[PDB]
Parts: sequence; structure tokens; C-alpha cells
Amino acid sequence: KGEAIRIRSILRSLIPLGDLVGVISIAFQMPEPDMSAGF
Amino acid sequence: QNKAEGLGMVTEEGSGEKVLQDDEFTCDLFRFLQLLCEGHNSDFQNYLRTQTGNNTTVNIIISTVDYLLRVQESISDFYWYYSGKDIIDEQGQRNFSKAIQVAKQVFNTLTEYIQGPCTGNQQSLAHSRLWDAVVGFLHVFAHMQMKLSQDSSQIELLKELMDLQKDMVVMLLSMLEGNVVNGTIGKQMVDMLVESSNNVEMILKFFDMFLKLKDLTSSDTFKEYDPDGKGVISKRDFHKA
Amino acid sequence: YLLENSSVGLASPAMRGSTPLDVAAASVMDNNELALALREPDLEKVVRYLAGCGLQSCQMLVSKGYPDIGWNPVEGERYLDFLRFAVFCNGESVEENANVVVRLLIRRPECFGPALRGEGGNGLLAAMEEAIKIAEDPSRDGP
Amino acid sequence: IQFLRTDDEVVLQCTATIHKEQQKLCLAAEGFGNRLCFLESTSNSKNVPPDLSICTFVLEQSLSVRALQEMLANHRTLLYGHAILLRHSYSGMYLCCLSTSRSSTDKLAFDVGLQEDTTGEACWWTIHPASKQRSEGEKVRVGDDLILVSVSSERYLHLSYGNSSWHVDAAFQQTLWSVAPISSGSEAAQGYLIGGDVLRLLHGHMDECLTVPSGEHGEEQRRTVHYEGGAVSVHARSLWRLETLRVAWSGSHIRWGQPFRLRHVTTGKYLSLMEDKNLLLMDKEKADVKSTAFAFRSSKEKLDVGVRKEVDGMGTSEIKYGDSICYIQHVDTGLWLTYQIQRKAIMHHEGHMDDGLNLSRSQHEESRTARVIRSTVFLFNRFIRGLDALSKKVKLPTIDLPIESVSLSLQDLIGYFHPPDEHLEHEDKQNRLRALKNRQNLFQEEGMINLVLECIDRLHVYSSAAHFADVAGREAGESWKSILNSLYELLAALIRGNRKNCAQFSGSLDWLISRLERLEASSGILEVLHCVLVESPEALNIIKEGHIKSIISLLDKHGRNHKVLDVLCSLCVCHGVAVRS
Amino acid sequence: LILLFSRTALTEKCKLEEDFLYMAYADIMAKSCHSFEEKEMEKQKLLYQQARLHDRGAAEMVLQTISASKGETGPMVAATLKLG
Repeated sequence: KGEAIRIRSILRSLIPLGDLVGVISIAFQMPEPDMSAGF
Repeated sequence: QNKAEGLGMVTEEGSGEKVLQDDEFTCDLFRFLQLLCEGHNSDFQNYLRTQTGNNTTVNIIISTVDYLLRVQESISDFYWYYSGKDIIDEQGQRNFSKAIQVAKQVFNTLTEYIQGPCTGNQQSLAHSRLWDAVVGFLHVFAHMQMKLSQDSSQIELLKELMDLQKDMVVMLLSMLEGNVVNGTIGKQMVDMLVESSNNVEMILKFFDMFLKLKDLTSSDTFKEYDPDGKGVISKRDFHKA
Repeated sequence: YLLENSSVGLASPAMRGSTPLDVAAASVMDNNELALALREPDLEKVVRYLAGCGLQSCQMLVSKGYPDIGWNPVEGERYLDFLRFAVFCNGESVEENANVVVRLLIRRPECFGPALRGEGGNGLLAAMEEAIKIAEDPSRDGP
Repeated sequence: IQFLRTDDEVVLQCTATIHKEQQKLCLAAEGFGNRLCFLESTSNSKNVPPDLSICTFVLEQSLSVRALQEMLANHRTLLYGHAILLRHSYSGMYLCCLSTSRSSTDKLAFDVGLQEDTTGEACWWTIHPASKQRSEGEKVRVGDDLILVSVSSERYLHLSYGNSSWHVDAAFQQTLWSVAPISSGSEAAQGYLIGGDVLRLLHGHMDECLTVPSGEHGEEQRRTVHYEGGAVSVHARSLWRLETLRVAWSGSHIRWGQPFRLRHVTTGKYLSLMEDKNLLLMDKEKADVKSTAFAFRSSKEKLDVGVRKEVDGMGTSEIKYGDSICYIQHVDTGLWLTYQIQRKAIMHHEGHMDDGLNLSRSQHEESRTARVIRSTVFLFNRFIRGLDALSKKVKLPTIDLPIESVSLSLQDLIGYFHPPDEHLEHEDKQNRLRALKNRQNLFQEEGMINLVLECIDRLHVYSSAAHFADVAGREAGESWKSILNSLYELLAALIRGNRKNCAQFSGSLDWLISRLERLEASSGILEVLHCVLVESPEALNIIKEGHIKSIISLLDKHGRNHKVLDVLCSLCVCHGVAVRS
Repeated sequence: LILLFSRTALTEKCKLEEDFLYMAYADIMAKSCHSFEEKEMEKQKLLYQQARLHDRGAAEMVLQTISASKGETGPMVAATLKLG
């Protein structure tokens, strides 16, 4: 489907890959409980 | 619906009205209009064209031509969708039959509008968008009959197609009901023909094939070619014949 | 009818499972027939609500004391969850709904976050970094 | 009531309200050396003449969505939802959506430019009825706003708001575009004067075209018009372009007494009349209508102007193109043409007994060649001035050195001068060779070769690529050798093929041999020398012992190579004549 | 041979050049051509010969040669006029 190719290209232009890598790298805080707030 | 029937839903196309909700209602409405203007009722025909006396008027003739244009475009889109697979399924047959009936009723209503010397209605249809809808119908009918001649399981759909073509040409004759020799309607119709030059050519050739086949069958050598009758001709044997 | 008044019942943690939007989502959730029967008109209506909530904050939140950011995130998240239920069913993506959803989103980028929109260009990673900063700062996470 | 047809001239226009100021901008594109499309302010036509030549587009063909999909898988009116094919008039190139994004702010927005591939969905554009009253499936709107959507990119032809200048960019935002039927094409009649056309102004017997001085002197000297007879007629500096004052239907037939603008395609300046002097050429910035407006008259005597102000469509074909006698008269002062080779074109009311004018169609190839010459000389002049200013002074770090633009222009010009394939048909190959020879002759007459040598010298001033890189940024230094090679190939293409160009370049052959040992332009210089000595015996006649020893020294230093041996063979024997010395 | 002559004529050249081959073969082809029943028979024979040498582009060759003559009187022009 060429339309699917267009959609994938639009999403790629929408969201940079490096931004995805950065967000997937943003780690959590190991809790002595901690409240669920944060990433 | 095709994706649904491929995926295997429970309904199994129980309600197939998503493609044409109310064909019965559309046919009933246009049949009501046709019965209103059936007996060559000139006064009612003129009233529908323009509502004299009322503060505001609407042109039911123009609205009918617009609806004919819409249904023609829908049929053209369906033809384009089924142009590649070269096979017509049962659902396609049903949808085509419903579209043919609706278009036939619309054409009959337009004929009843333009019958007799209804100059106003004739000029309204001449100046309306009908000249594009008729060309589209000729194109789609030529291609559908070209595809339908090869197959043998869709003869009923082929006959419905030919009936709708007959109704269209009857509509054209009703437009030419009051044609003068130097007829503006005649000029518009010949312009229609030259715009649809190719399509009418394959239509005419398609008719010529069988019209010559009729005389081909009754030849003396052709008749003795099959002594027992019932098409003793093999395929190759009839080819050489 | 439910999508017309789906705005009510939002922005409330207790109303997470009780909202006209919630029942609308449950009426199509995990149902391929109904997902295919979904309609572009009300899908676009939901997208318009998403655009409105992404262009305006929450009056209730600002009245209570929550800080103003210019857009309401809770209603946006709820509408995004609705659209996700609409597009994804039984572990597969519905192309018919996905295409129209993508068309509506690209036509109106206001449905997106301000960082994602090109007007600000802050970026998704910077948006999450600023969200972390909001979490750290009590004033940023105002009453 | 008119409807747009296939193969008609259209202009895409948009209205802007910048700073509460209304302006009309038309979508234009240079084409040669600049794929990117921009906006030209078609408003304020009185103060500045708009350049519709790069802004007019022609609709080649329209297909429906399904028909275009089937075609990709494998005069007619336009319908809403159909995909059109817009072709630039002058360039002949095709409008599309370039994948590159010039503006970083316009996220998910691609630039709109010109491509020649003509097989991608991005080249086609779908029209849509922007007006809510109209609906899809109706006939094409005329002189009103519609919507253009890219077939593949699925982005509208959005107008990006430019603070300094509005720019077009295919984005996801609506933009209202108005069409303008410049010419319907079918109604055009051959042998009749047509607006927006280039032609020559000849006399009936004196036949001395209204020419201006060539690049031999400065543009201030070239600003004067005069009459020169002989070979000057075929030169590209004897061409005048007519621009109709009105913007819509500018391709209609020119009527008697209709005002118009005369432009010199070679220099790009519009002609104007001041009462205190004769006709002079000035740039479009100061080309007011009251001074640049001229009209054709059938008779020398002046009659009242009772003609229709604006005729829609092509209109009546009054003035014929086949040397129809006419007299140019200025609308303001109402003077007439006067003459008294080198003939001064005096502008005096009594005129002369014999002032008939003949209109010569020239050629479309000649017209595009002249426009290419003008664009290239402009680009080369600005590049040379910037490079010289940088080399001799460090006053202004901001220098107009369009390295990428000049590289693209050089590649396009090399492709333009590329010799035809020998495997084609005989007649087609002969026609292409004739066209190439004509282009080389026009370039020589306009003196592009000397400018090429000048910029080559300016580049050769720098010692090395790293040196020029530290002088003028890393990218320019990286592209320095590429530009040098492109210039040398261009010069070889210009001089190769004909004998006159080689004969003229024989005088400059000494500089080739002087710079033969640069070790970076050696291949280009050797190719140029070979292609000039194979053609011109006169060029070979002035080759001396020092030059021959220099060639042999090049062979020794750069190692064994058969190109040097071929050059030596050409020196030894040429045209079946042995040079004993 | 006719295509060879046609290409020679179409080749760009300032002045038409004498070609003894052209003269000889144009003369040969011209000389190749040339009671009611016998008049009709000789008419048919003439049409046959003209078609034989003509369906191969002789008409186009003659037109190209005359065009390339550029209004210069010459024996080549005389030969091509005799062929025509």
C-alpha cells in the first residue's frame, strides 16, 4: 500500500528517532516508598 | 463489507444496506413523480419546472438531473473498482442490479418530464448537466458489456445493462421529440457524440458482432455444417467455418 | 448521542470508569464489526473535542488552583484513549479508521501537544523533561 | 463564463494582507539553476513591471484520482478532484513537491519545486472547490480561488507567511489560489501579434534592428538603443519582449493603440522615453508605466484612441506578425520614431517618411537561450564581484557567493550544451547539432566565454582548495575544484563543435598553456587545448616551441598519459596538412 | 542508395558540392523511365517504373536536393530537375 508508505513517512517526519531514543532512555527513580509521580 | 466478510464476522452480510440504504424508497419517490407527470400533463410538468404563483420556486427537473449525475458517478466508481479483477461476485451483482433499477427509474422520470412538446423541460435538460451523465453512462455501459460478453454467469446483469441503455436512448429520443432541422438540441447531441466518440464505437461494434452472427448462422453451408443441429460445430470447426 | 456530551464527566480521577466517553469506548472496544461500522462524522467530532481541549486549559482546574498551561491534558488523554480503542482491536490495526484519524490529525495539529506542534517546536524529549521539572516543583504542580 | 481547458496558460495567484496592506503574489520559478519556487508581487504593476515569463504555467493534462492510480500502476475541461500537471512555460520543467524542507519552522512541510522525472505522484496536483457553494464534479472555476493538494505528499499548496517575503511551502494548511487564463491556446492564430512574445523590430528596407551595445562596453553604454545592420540581426541582443500592462489574459492578440512594455531579454532592462533624452533602458525597479508604455499605430499621423480598454479572451487579431507596418508612439508625449551601420534612433514627433516596422518571430529556442544567457551573466557577474571583493578586501564578511546555486547552474548549462547522441536518427541528430551550434554562436556573440575565463582566473588566484576554504568557508573550498572542473567542461563545450569560437579562443590559448601545470585543472586545460586545435588550424598556427616543450614537460611530470600523445598528434597533423616544424 | 543521397542532401553544408556518383546515378534513374490499348499499356509501364524508383523516397530526395541547392545554378540542380 503506497498510502501506508505515505502514512509512515508522515509519522517519521512527525516524530524524530533521536527524541524517541531520549525518551526511552529517561530512567526511573528506585524508591522507603516513592509515590507514582514521574516518568 | 468485503474486508468484514473476509475476516469472518457473525452478521455474514445480513444488513447489506450500507451500499444502498433505500433503493425501494428512491424508486418509490421517482415513480411518484413519474405518475404525477405520466399522462403528458403539460400543466403539472410546467408547475414542477417552475412553481408559478408561489413566492419561491425550486426546479425538480434540475434536482432530478443532479441525482442522476450522482448515481452515474457512483456506478462509474463501482465499475472502476471491479475493472481489474474481471470477475463479478454475487454481492457485486446485487449492487449492480439495484443501481440499474434506480437509474432506470430516474431515466423514466426524466423521459416523462420531457415527453411531448415540453419546450421548457427540454431546454432545462439541454442546459443542465445531463450531457456529462449520458457520456459517463455510455462509457460505463461499453466497458461493462465488453467485460460481460466474455463471462456466462452474469447474463441477467448483462440484460439489465442493455435495458438501461435502451432507456437512455429512449430518453435521448424524447429530447429530440421536437427537433428542428437546425436544432440546437441536435448540435448539443452531436457534440455529445463526438465527445463520446470511442465509447459509442465499441458499442456499435458490439452490436454488429451479433447482428452479423444472426445472418452467419442461417447460411446454407453453415446449416449443413451441423447435420444433427444443436451446435454440432466444435469450437475449432466453427472457427474455420 | 454519547459523544455529543462526552465532555462532561472528564477531568475527574473517580470518573475514570464512569463517563459518556467511557461507555462510548466500551461500546466499540474489542469489536471488529463495530470498529468497521465506526463513522467519520463522529470520529472527526471527537478529534475536534481533542483540538479544543488541546487549545484550552480546564476552568475547574484553574479555579481550584492548578497552574495554567494553555491546554487541558486530562481530557486530551481521555480522547486519545478513545481513539486508540477505535483504531486498535484484537491486537490489530484497523486501516479504515487509522487512515481517517491520521488525516484529521495532520489537518489539525492543534490536537497535538504544544511541544510537538511546530509553533513552539519544544520537542517531545524536552516536553518530558519539563514534565519532570513540573513534578519536582510544587508550584509547577500547583493545587 | 469561460472554462479552463487542456493546454492553456494559467497563473497561480494569492492575496496577502501583510501589515494590513493588500498585495497580490503569483507563483513563479526560475527553473534554470533554481528548482525552488517563490512568489513575485504582481501588484504595483505601474511602478514595477511584473515578470510573467517565469510565472506563467501550462496545464498539460488532467486525470481523475482512480485513472491516475491506474496509470501509475501500469483541449478538455478540468473537473474537481482531478489531478493536473503544471508545467513551467519558459523552463518547460514540471511543478512538484521536493522532498527537502527549506523552512525548519514549517514542520512536516516540503518545498515546492520543479522536476523533470514526470512519473511521481508528487508531480501531479489535485484541484478542489475551495468555495463551499460549489461542489466536486462541477466544471473548473475560472478567475477565482480553489485548493491545490499534492497527490502523494497529501499537503495543500500552503502560503507560508514570510516576514521579509512571503514564500510558498506545501503544508497542511489551506491557501486560496486564483487562476488566470493568460491564453487558451486553441483560439491563438499564427501570423498575428500575440502578447507576451519576443520578436525583432526590423525596418522595411534599412532592416537595422533596434540593437544596443554588447558586453564590449559597460551597461551604462549599452543603455542606449540604435540601429545596426548586417549580422547583428541574428544576435541575441536584437530581441525585444512585449509585456501587456494588464495581468489577466496577457497572451491576447495585441491591438492597435494598446499600451505595452518593451523589455530587452539580453540585459533584462525595460525601455523608456524621457523627453530630455532618447530611449534608454532601466531596470524594473524604476520602470514606471508613464515612461515605459508604448503602443503600435497603423499610420504615422495621430488619431483619437477610442478602442476598447480591455477585451476579454484573445480578442480581435488586429496587428499581424508577418512584418505588419506599425509605428511606436509613447502614450505620455505622443512622439514618433525617427531615423537618420550605426543609425541613432531619434524619438521625434514628425518622425520620418519611411518608418515602417517588420516583426520577426525569431525562435523559441533563441528566446530561451537569450534568457539563459541573461541569467548566467547575472549570476556570474555577482559571483565574480563577490569573489574579487573577498580576495582584495576583508571589509564585509557577508559576501554574495552562491556556491550551490552556481554549481547547479553550471551542471544545468553543461547538460544544455551536451552534444547529441550519435545513435539517434539522422535527421534528429542533425537538428540537435544545428541547435547546439546556434546556442554556441549566440553565447559567443554575447561574450559568455570571456566571462567564463574571467571567473576561472578568479578561482585560479587561490593557490589550493584548503587555502580557498580557509578564505571563504569550508563548503566553498570543498566545492572549489568541482566548480573549476565544471567551468572547464563548460568552456570546452562552448568552443567545441564550431570553428569560429576556436578561432577567437586562439588568442586566449596562451593562458591555457601558462596555467597548464596547475596539476588540478590540467585535465580540463588539456581537453580544451585538444578540442580547439582539432578544429581551428589558425589556433595550431600560433603554437610555439615553448608551448610544445611545456606540453612535453607536463607529460614528464604527470606521468604517462595518452591524452598528451593525442594532443601531440593533433599538433603534428591537422586537416590533412603536415606541420613540418 | 536513395537513403544515402537523402542523408547527403540533409547533411548541413554551406554550398552544395559536386558529386559524380550523384550525377551518374541520377542520370541512370532518370533514363530508366521511358491504339488505345497500347497507349494504356505504355501508360501502365511508365507508372510502374515511376513507382519502382519512387516508393523508395525519390521524391523526398529530389526535394531535399533542390532545397540544399539554395538557389544556385549548377549541374547537380540540372540533374535533379531531370530526375524530377
